[PDB]
Amino acid sequence: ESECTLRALVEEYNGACKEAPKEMSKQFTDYNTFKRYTTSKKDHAPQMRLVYSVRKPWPISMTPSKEIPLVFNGTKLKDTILDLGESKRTRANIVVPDYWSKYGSQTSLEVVNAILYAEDLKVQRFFSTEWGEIRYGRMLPFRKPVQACPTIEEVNPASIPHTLLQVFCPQYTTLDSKRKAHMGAVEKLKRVMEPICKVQTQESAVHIARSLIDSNKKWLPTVVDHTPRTAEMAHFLCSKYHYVHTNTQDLSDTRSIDNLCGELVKRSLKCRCPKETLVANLDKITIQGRPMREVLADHDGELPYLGICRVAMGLSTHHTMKIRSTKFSILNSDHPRIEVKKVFSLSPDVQVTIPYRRFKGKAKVYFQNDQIQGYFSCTDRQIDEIKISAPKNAPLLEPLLDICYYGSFIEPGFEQTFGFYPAGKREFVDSFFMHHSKDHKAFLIHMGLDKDLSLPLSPELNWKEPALSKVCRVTELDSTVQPYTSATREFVLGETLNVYTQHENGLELLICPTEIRSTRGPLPPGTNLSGSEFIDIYQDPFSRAKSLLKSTILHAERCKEFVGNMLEEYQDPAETTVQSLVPINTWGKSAKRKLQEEITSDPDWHQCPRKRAKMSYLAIIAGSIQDRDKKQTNVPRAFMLRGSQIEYDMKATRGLVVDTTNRIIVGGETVLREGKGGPEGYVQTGVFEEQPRCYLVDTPDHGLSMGLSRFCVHSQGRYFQYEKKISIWEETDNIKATIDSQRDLKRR
Amino acid sequence: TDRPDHIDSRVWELSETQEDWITQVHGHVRRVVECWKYTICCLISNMHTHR
Amino acid sequence: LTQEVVETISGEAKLQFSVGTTFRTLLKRDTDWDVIPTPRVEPNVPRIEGRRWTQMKKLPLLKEKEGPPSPWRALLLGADSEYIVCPPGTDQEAISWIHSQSEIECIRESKSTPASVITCLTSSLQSFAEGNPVRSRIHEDIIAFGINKKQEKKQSASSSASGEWKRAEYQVEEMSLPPWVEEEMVLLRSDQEDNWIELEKNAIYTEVDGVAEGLVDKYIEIVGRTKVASVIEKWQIAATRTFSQLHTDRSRITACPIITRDPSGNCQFWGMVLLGPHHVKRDTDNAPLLIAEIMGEDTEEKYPKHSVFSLKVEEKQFLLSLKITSFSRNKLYTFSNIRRVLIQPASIYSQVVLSRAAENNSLNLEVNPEIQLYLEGAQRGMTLYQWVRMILCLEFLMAIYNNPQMEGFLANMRRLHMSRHAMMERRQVFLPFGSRPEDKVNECIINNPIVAYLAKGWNSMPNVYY
Amino acid sequence: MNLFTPLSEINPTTTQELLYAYTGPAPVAYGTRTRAVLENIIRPYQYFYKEPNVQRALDIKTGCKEPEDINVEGPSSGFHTASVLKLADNFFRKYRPAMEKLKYWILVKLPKLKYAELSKGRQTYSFIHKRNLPAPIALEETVEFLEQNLRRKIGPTLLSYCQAIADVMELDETTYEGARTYTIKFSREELWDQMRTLNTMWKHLERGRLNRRTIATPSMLIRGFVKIVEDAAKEILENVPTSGVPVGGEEKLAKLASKQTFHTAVTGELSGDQEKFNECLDPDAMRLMWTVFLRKLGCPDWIMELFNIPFMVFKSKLADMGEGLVYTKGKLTDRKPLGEMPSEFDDLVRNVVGNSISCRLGMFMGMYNLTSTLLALISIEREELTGSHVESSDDFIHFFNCKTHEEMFKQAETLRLTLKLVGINMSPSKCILISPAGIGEFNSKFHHRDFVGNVATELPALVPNGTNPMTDLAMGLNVIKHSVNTGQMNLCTGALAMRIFNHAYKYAYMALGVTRRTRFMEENAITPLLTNQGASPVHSFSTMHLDEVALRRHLGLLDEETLRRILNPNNPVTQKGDPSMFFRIENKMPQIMEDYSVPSCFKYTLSRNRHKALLNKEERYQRVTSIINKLFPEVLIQEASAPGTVRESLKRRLELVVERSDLDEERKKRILSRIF
RNA sequence: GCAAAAACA
RNA sequence: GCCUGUUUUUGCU
RNA sequence: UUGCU
RNA sequence: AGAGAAAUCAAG
Ligand SMILES: *O[C]1[C]([C]OP([O])(=O)OP([O])(=O)OP([O])(=O)O[C][C]2O[C](N3=[C]N([C])C4=C3N=C([N])[N]C4=O)[C]([O])[C]2[O])O[C](N2[C]=NC3=C2N=[C]N=C3[N])[C]1O[C]
Repeated sequence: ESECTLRALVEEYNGACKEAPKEMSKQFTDYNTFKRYTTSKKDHAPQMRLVYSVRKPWPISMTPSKEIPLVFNGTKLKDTILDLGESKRTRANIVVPDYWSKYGSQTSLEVVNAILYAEDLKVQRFFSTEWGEIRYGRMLPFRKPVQACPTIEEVNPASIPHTLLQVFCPQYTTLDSKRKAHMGAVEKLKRVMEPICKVQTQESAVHIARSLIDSNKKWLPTVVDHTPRTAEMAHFLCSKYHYVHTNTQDLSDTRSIDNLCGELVKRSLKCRCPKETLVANLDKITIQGRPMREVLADHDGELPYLGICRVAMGLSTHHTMKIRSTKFSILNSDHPRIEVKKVFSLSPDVQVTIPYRRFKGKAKVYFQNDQIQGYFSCTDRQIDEIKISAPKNAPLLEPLLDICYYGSFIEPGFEQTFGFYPAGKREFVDSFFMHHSKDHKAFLIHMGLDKDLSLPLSPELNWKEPALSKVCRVTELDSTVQPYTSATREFVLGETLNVYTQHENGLELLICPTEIRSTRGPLPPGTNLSGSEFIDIYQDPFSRAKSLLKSTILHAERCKEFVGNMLEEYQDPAETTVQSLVPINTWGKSAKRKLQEEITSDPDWHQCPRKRAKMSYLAIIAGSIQDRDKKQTNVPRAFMLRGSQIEYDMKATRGLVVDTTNRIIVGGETVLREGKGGPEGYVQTGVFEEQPRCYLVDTPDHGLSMGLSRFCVHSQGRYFQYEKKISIWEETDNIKATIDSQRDLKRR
Repeated sequence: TDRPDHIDSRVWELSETQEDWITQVHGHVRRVVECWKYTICCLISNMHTHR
Repeated sequence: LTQEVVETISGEAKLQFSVGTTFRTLLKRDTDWDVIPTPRVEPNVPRIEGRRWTQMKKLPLLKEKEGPPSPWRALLLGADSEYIVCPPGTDQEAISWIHSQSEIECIRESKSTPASVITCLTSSLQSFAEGNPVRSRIHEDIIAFGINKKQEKKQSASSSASGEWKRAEYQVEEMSLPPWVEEEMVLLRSDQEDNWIELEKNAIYTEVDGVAEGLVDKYIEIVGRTKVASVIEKWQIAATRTFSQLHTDRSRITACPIITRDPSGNCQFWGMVLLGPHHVKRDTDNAPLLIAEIMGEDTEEKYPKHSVFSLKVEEKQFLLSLKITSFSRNKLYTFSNIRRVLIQPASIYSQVVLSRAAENNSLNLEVNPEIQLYLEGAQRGMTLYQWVRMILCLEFLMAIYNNPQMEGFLANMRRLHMSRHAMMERRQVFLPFGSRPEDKVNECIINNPIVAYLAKGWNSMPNVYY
Repeated sequence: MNLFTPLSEINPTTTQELLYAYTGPAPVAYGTRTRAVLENIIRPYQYFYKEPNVQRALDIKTGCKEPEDINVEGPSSGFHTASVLKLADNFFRKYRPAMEKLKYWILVKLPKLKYAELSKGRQTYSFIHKRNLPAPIALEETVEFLEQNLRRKIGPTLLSYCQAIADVMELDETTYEGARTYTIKFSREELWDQMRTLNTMWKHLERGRLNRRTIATPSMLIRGFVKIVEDAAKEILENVPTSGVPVGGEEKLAKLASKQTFHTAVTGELSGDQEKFNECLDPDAMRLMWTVFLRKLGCPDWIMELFNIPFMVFKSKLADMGEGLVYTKGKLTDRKPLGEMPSEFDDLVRNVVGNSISCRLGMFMGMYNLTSTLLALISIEREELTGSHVESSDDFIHFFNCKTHEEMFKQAETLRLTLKLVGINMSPSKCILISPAGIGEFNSKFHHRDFVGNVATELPALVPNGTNPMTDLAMGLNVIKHSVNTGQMNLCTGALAMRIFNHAYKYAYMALGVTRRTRFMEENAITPLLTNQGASPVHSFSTMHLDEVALRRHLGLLDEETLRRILNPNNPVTQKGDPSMFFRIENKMPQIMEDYSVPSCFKYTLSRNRHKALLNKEERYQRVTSIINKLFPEVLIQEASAPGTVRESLKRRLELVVERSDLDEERKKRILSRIF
């Protein structure tokens, strides 16, 4: 039972106090130092003694036991005669493990499964990837950091210690640690380690848990666009002389997060100062139960919109400049890529402008596309040298044209007009590519021809192809060239959500919206856009109405603002949602009048959630798309959402909102539970070294559910008594308001 | 980075160029304390209007 | 951070570090500046007249030392090693068979190893005939293992001591390249009946595994049936058997027979190693050994310290080495893992085959291209298989002859190798003012026969590239 | 050599791996180190002047010399003060992000450095016992010395440790009183001598050099001071393009490949070493460079003083001479100190302090690899040099992109002269410049078109260790796997190394031939079923990373009948001598303590044949740490922050956990009754 | 964090 | 006997 | 006691 | 004797 464990702990504490009168009068924090004193575990060289050690008469040291017989068939197993009883004293032959492999006590099968679980994952992962065909090509290595082993979940490092504490020791955690932990990873780890912790010690179990949810990236040479996104099978799938063509989908939610970030960026650019708008929204949107900042910190991807949102939160990004299929990286340059605001006015009064970018000074840019890779050195707009490594007879049209577009070296399409007046940037760039696809003579006239036949580039852009003349200043790559950055880059998020890289003589553009092309994709599961200002992102009318109602009901100030903006035709951040939820009708003025009676009769309405629900219902009907022809009629008790059979009710007796005296449920989820679990959260309110006069809950969970107004939690000998939150606003909103007022007062 | 979790990002950014923390005793702790004072000032002036 | 926060709140603000008065005086004793130096000189970088970089038009010529030819200074014989075929059984049975059917006759006696110690070996045989690898001391052991030799030498030196104290001034004798190195290279490569490399094949699950094991099998069958493999097996067996008997203190004589086994099961007697009274306190100190082993051919200039005996067994004649040596624990442990020397020639072979496969985008696994090499001062073609074969021969020869001279020579030869490789590609090599890259190599060429062999090989090839 | 120079298929660079005599014995040092130590002491004095004048160069303190004093045709010990100032100014003006990172490290990372990091070191000289002791032992004895001499408690931070070291030097006398019983006393001068004392010893088993070299180590009284400087130097070096020391493995190769750009008309590559390094660098130059760095950053005076302590201490370094130069009368070999009879080191007799010798010039040791790297890098920054430089400690590689050959020659000579302006001398015999770039060497890594693999740098690790069969197998397979991934060994070499390691591993555990283990297994019908038991190998080339037991179970080679036996958590073979604690996920009692065994029966321990009292003190520390870990699982994931002393904290935690045991009241009272 | 092993400077 | 720095591979707390 | 091709 | 290479081992 638990009683024996308590006896053991008490006896161990008594022994430590008695055997070590010192070493315990020290501070507890001193454990951070004297835990590092682990001498006497040192041996000279075990590799130079193994052969002799195995062949000693009694090599194996083990604790005394009766399971191993003193003398087995013929042979004597254990040397239990000399000093039996001195801890790890008994000495046994090298054959004792062999004797135990047979003729030994067995164990239940679930224990064996639990012991081998971590290794069985690797075994089936190896015997599950489709083994392709070996291709030999004399690979040119690309040295990059890759993740050592796959993870069950992606958790940012700062959240690793809090996640594990939520799995093994919830009873010694605070609500801040609970909020900083990844609860999906917590649940997965609990399910995984429930059998594992029965056969593994505390430190071992922590080790396997962290190894399951840590990245531990290491530098390895991989092959371009063939990385197995994990070093687990790198020794098998690539050996500098071959690769095994393997097929594997993304198997991740990074694309969905990119879709969400792209929607947020696109909708943020349509308002004043998009940067502050995006930063404010990202601090109020949550995916599952995790805030958007932490999930952005979790997914450090290669995608543009994800990089923009990570930079907006103060994080870094790994995005690189990419033109269609070719990726570019500036090895070094004298000055950043200067923008040119070249105007191609269609008329003296009507003007259309197509800004572009170029190099001012000397620059060197590495490029790669498919198996082709190399670099080019240029001065201003004149190309100086090109080094290329590519398979023989490969077509080098698209990489060279991507280089030309990146540097604006070629000017049938830069500094001048093709012909008929371009419609816009999209059409102009497409015309550039389609014209230069069939006309590559611009490259030839740009860098001339050479009479030397050793140059590998053919005039028709084929690598190492015999011809009459060869393209000058394009040669095979001498030594391996790869982009490396020494100082950690810090990114600047400028207006229009432009992600710049801090170059010495200015700012280097890295990501620029308005030319990022990506179709709309599914949102991440569990996305909760009920924060503010962005609800139309949801395509489903169900969730679109649910988020709006959750915003209105759970916040009295939001309900007041919504009613005020929806009654007097003010600017409401959710006008599109209201228009798309209610069909064309003639109930506007009637609903507005009803709002009038219910605001005049009870001006104190915005504290009863039932009143908030009724007011929100009337306001949503009031600002619907009013029909032009039909006359106004009385507001119906209940109506129907657009393109769905979902019924919305005034009294909330049925349909989307159900408000029973015990609780209010919106969209099948209990938004309000009367009596326990108030709408507003908790604040820490006190740290003490002694038990406060409150109720000590077992864990952060089993708290926040009883709805107590005073409860303490324990953490490293300290007590934290969370009480309640009574302020209607939030610290982030308070700071934002104060800073906005200060900046406005500075400007005014 | 060096920002404590409880300190808001905007407050941390605003406090970088307010005092020369390198020459002060416990410059990081002094900056954190100044951020505490500024956050207290923000919490005192929270959505309160008079005229 | 509670203490720091409370300190900042209170405002006492201790500077977190301060140097006192007397400590500052102690610090400023051996410097012309204060704790924080404030020189009164204007920051400026002057212009210094420097020298001129000179092109290395021709590769340096490594000097060859002059003196008596170097003897075979190694633990075992090498290419001269032979074995005796014995009926299948244990080591004790094989030794009992040999001892009861053997006649020993001295045919060449060396002053370094007196012939009278032969009895020791026979005594050890007797001891190992009845299963006692450890035997009591006999008189001749004192001569064989140098028992109490240090004390006797100290007394003799004290008796003969005269003059005035002077510094050490040690001298290392310089010896020339011996003729037997080329014979060792030519030998040690002849084909053998058995494979002599029997390594358990790894599992095969994927096609990558299949091609890897195919390459390994090809390498094994091109370097297996070679005298190098047999000598490597002999060296590894002897090193392990002698090492396993050295993790203790003994005042008696231990026998460590060198016996291998063929696939047919018959024992192969390469020799025996006798470990004398050893009380090792460190891993680098020497222990006495008496190495008896079978020769194939006797050379006076190659084995001056070996006392050759004629051994008659079942109407068969053999030769016996029986040299006195002192050898260390670390060296024995290193030679216990001498099988690792096969990797480097395998590295060359695998690199050639895989480069050809990548060039043709398909694996052949049977390519034997024509490597161009400077053979006798002229560039001639040569098959890859025998190139790998004597690369293995030379790698083994260097591994057993690794000393500080060899380490320094090989470490400093890499720059010259890179310079030669650069100049064969029409690349010019430029050097600083006082640049003599050959001196750092020449200082390591003293008496090591294989260092001299490598130096001669370097000198033979052309030094000027057009 | 002709066998190592192919001309048709592969280039000589790929045969650089054949110029390695490894798998043979490594040279060792045998006798007295005094000669080597005295040579290292006398070399800095011989290079200060163009002509060798040791006597005139022995009375100088700061090795600053005029530009015309600097020797251009040989090693030059010393620096130019104005050159160092200007070059540090130029290095600070450039690489501003590195200086911002330095400021962040000073503000943030520096105050949180813990002196327990000093425990990470190796054999350290002890000023108490005058002997080399393990780093934890020396750290603990020094901490106790400071505790009982200053009559206060040292904070866990390294700044508090350095302040304690500074304070203890103010006292006239100090006492240790170890009480293993024994009491020793120190004066200010004695403690000063002990702090600035470097114990010297031979470096054994070192490959690649003809002559044995001597290594040194100081006491814990200055290691802490050097630790801050090393951390700051690492922080600066991680953010500068020209550094090569803080990056290693594949990252260093990627950084090198980033600079192998050859586009101009003339593209040369110079690979070389620095001669007489670690003895031509004056620590005063490092003081000046660090002072400039911290002064342009606006740092206060205490930062400057702290950064200057270690170099000032090493300016007064007392290198411990060995046990005496060897002298011979006839065949005798006696051993005498330096001053007894004349030798080639007579001029240094005036510098003998006891059994040690003082050395003002040079640095004699490699405690400032990072700082010496920074000192090398600051000299690079000038308008004349336009190439790309990489410097780790004393191995450098430079890439010149020049229009004309004479411009490249001028740039190379300027590079040499700037290195000489600081106290770093290019080794003329070890510096090779190839005027068409593409072939080069750096840190024993050779490149022609790509960094070629270096076999024989991985063979010394291809030996089983002495832990247990499973650990040995895992370590060998993973070492071979890393070698394959790095590119040192390819498919065939990887598989051959696997087979050789498998054969050695089977032999080492009596799994080949007819042994006692094999006879026992055969006479009892015990089929092997495992690699260490002589069964056929289960690991393939592609299964390097897979565990043996799991793979055999998956392939069916290991039935559940034997799996339930070998993986028994109660087997007597690997049963621990003490009960252990276990978590319980979603259970009423999340803490269960019981007897445990290592699951695999083949993960046993090998018996061993049969600072003394400090070992008992450390055993007491082990006991306290074990009880803390059992009672405080949360510090198992995060740092310890519980208030109060250890005794009171564990008492309160024990009362709390018993209170949450869900047992009845009487159980709880009689349990808390017996707590001491 | 600790222990062992290896490589490089 | 077995320094410092960097990197890497294991296992244990 | 002693068996690596 | 020998191993060995800038000085040691060859036991008490
Ligand atoms: O140095 C080292 C560190 C590093 O690592 P990372 O990555 O950072 O992670 P982490 O751990 O989290 O960090 P920190 O925070 O600093 O720490 C924490 C804490 O807790 C402990 N631990 C941890 N872990 C993991 C562990 C522990 N313990 C035991 N017994 N086991 C385990 O596992 C520590 O100590 C602290 O206090 O970190 C650390 N580490 C890492 N790893 C490890 C460690 N330690 C120990 N062990 C291990 N295994 C170190 O420092 C401290």
